[PDB]
Amino acid sequence: RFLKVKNWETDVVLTDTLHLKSTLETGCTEHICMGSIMLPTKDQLFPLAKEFLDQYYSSIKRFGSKAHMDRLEEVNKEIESTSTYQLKDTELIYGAKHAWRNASRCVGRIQWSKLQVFDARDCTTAHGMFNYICNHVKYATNKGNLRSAITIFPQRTDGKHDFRVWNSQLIRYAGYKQPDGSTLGDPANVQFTEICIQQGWKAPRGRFDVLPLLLQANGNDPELFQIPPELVLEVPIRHPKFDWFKDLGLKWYGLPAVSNMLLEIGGLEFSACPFSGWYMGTEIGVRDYCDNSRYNILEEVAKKMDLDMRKTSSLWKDQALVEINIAVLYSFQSDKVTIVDHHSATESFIKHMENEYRCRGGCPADWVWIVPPMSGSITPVFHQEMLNYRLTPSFEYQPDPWNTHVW
Amino acid sequence: RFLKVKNWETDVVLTDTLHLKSTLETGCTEHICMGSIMLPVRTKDQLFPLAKEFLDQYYSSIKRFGSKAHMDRLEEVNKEIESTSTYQLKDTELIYGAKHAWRNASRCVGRIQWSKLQVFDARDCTTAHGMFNYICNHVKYATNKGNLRSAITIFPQRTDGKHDFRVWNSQLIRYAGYKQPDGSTLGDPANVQFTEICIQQGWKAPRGRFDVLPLLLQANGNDPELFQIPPELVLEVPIRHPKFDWFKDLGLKWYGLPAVSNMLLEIGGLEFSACPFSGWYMGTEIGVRDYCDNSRYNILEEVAKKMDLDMRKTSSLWKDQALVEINIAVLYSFQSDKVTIVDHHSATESFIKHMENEYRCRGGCPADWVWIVPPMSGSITPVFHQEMLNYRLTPSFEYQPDPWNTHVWKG
Ligand code: HEM
Ligand code: HEM
Ligand SMILES: C[C@H](O)[C@H](O)[C@H]1CNc2nc(N)[nH]c(=O)c2N1
Ligand SMILES: C[C@H](O)[C@H](O)[C@H]1CNc2nc(N)[nH]c(=O)c2N1
Ligand SMILES: CONC(=N)NCCC[C@H](N)C(=O)O
Ligand SMILES: CONC(=N)NCCC[C@H](N)C(=O)O
Ligand SMILES: [Zn+2]
Repeated sequence: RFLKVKNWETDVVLTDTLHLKSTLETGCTEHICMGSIMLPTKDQLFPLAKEFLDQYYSSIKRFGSKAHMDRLEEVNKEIESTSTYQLKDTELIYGAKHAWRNASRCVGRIQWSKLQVFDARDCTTAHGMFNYICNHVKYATNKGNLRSAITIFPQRTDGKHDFRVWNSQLIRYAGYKQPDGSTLGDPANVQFTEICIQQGWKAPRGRFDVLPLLLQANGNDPELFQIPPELVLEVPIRHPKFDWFKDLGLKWYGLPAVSNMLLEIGGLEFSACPFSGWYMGTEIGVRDYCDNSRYNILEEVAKKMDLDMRKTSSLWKDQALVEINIAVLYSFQSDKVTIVDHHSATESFIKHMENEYRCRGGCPADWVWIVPPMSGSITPVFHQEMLNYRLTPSFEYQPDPWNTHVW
Repeated sequence: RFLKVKNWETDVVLTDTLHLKSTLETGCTEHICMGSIMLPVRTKDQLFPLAKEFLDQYYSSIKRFGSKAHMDRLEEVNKEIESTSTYQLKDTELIYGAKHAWRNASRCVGRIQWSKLQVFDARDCTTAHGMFNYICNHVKYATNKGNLRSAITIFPQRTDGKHDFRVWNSQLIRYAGYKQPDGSTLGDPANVQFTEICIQQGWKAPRGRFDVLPLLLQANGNDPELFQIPPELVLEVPIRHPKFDWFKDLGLKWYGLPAVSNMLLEIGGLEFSACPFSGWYMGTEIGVRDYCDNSRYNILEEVAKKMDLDMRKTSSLWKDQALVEINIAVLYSFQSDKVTIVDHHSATESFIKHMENEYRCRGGCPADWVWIVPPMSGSITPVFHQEMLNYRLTPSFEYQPDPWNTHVWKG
């Protein structure tokens, strides 16, 4: 029940013990592996609070100290009295950093301890949420020198006073179904774009329209806000060798800022907790640009290169893919906007894994998400065995608010 | 119980019921997923249920379930097991068994082809020379002058575990690897240990970069013996590029016939420890893994140099650029020489059609995403976007330990 992981390129073996601390379930069983599946009260709360505070006090090397026993006693009194409890700033910061640390799908976790935590638990209105979010956007963007940050709105109470950001990311492009039957802009965002339009947003109906924020404070109906354009750093996409690439009219935004997940710390649930780092190049150039269900540009690019598109075995798709990804990196680099290539990021993740094995006894990692969507086996993560398991504090999926909201 | 899998590109949802017929364990639990781990004798008692389960599956597939012929066969195997402690498969059951081991192989992207498999029954084989002859016949048949035909040759099953038939090679055709005194490797680094064994057993190594290894063949638990495959039977393809004329001067070639020879075939509880099988290549096996893994031929640098790529920063994606050109060269070379090969786009697209068919007609298709997704260009192939369920069905191909680690030497 101590487990080994081997790297098949280097023969390095690591022993995992951290998995024994894992609490939540994976979706797998002895009979079936679900590794490739995308989405697999008072009495409940006190064990969860205890588990967390124990790890917190252990981390500041004060386990079993009076300050430990006193905080446990105090929270226990507070749950008994109010049915919830409030985290100290120090615990909140620890919790959020560790939720990133525990994120098994995240290749960038070498950065986990450098996270700016913005405490927005005093927020009461959607206007206040807009303010906090602009401040986060501007802080994280930092004129292109990106800095990781999370903004944490008030925790769930009875479940009818939820804070939610309706957007899937703070910054994303609109998608529109056309009379044609084709899609203009980002097909991933068609339904959300419709909810915005139906809410009064007037869309430019273009290929790259930054969506408005749709913010829900305290379980109320959500409200629209335009992020000031000067706060949205975008990069026009050009190629260092192909003069025609810029005519494709492509651009992307600099700040990736996931805003639809739920942060769980010590059993408390932070349903609105937008966080941001910076992009790995493949996210935009392979997935956002080349997925069939996304901007799906492989065909237009291949044509401009004059490749033989008659047969798959000419590898015309693969050739265009490499070029598109070269252009994304070149463009962010030329404009001084932080970006990481898939070679650099995966090399750092292997080094992080070794650190975590050494100092913590393991590192939960989901191979299916960690290996980049191009050139998998030429990155070292491909050859690295990983164990996937669930630790808390964590980031969790939650259902989309419109399926849940009672208007 | 019903399990759904979704394709995130097409929104197609499929429903799996076949997993209920799975008995063997995956390595995962409720608390841990071991989906990326490469590797996560038998009483007369345990043997009859395994035989029964298999014969029920066979008679079902032939629309003869519960027939007198089905009942008499169960009775006959039962009597044979308690009398002799094992049993012999009928030829038709052996064919059925081997095809199904392939159909059930969750790591295999080529399974659309599963019902087209030439089964060579070598269970009358007794000596290593006999094994050599069977294997030459398999190679010549499978090769078919470049028009590759899938095949398997099945040597006698395990009895007491002391008389095993084993092919010590990991594939029938592979290149020697040699560790040099300065610590560099000549040839294929994957085959260094095996190469050292062959040399010790008496092989005279030419010591070049692409020396076809001799066969090392163990019959009936005896010490293994060396044999040279006749060079006329080993089809190879020199690698060149359609636009880059310097590519040929890299001196690269590869063999046409991929023939895995170290796995164990389990049918109805019987263990076939020597069961070499062969199909044809998907391009990336050679052009991505065999050529570009750091632990294999490792040609990325030398190629990118010749392409004059910017090699001072990884973010130029020089490695990715060279990678694509190499893989073009491999497909171009095989196609030009009329040797069967499949590109990763074709193969994955075919797999998805296979998988959808299997859900509809079989109730499922166990698949290992980690292995199914190609090692380059993952997300522009449809399998990247397909959720899969991995579980183990019998008959099956299984790993077994390398024979030099377990063999009792007779001297
Ligand atoms: C600093 C730069 C960072 C890099 C380069 C990075 C890298 C990545 C990449 C490439 C993915 C996969 C995204 C996808 O395929 O959609 C990912 C997922 C994830 N990342 Fe990180 N990350 C970074 C910062 C962070 C921060 C600051 C947090 C939290 C505070 C975090 C938490 C996660 C989570 C929870 C997922 C899974 C999201 C999902 O399931 O959709 N990341 N990250
Ligand atoms: C017909 C042409 C075939 C193609 C294109 C094909 C394709 C592949 C590929 C690309 C892999 C992964 C190989 C690797 O990474 O090492 C594989 C694995 C496998 N294939 Fe197929 N295959 C074919 C025929 C067959 C046949 C005839 C059998 C058995 C009768 C078979 C059984 C398997 C098994 C058991 C594995 C897993 C091997 C392992 O775990 O090392 N394949 N196949
Ligand atoms: C079905 C499959 O799990 C799905 O396509 C996954 C595969 N790996 C991934 N990996 C990352 N980083 N992001 C993703 O969206 C996905 N999608
Ligand atoms: C550690 C990891 O499981 C290992 O490198 C796997 C990944 N996927 C693979 N997929 C295929 N087809 N072949 C392989 O050898 C591997 N290697
Ligand atoms: C730092 O934030 N994490 C990321 N690098 N990406 C988060 C998700 C972004 C998404 N894959 C996208 O391509 O927009
Ligand atoms: C037909 O056999 N199936 C294959 N396509 N490959 C089997 C294993 C071959 C191995 N990956 C190789 O590169 O030599
Ligand atoms: Zn699993």
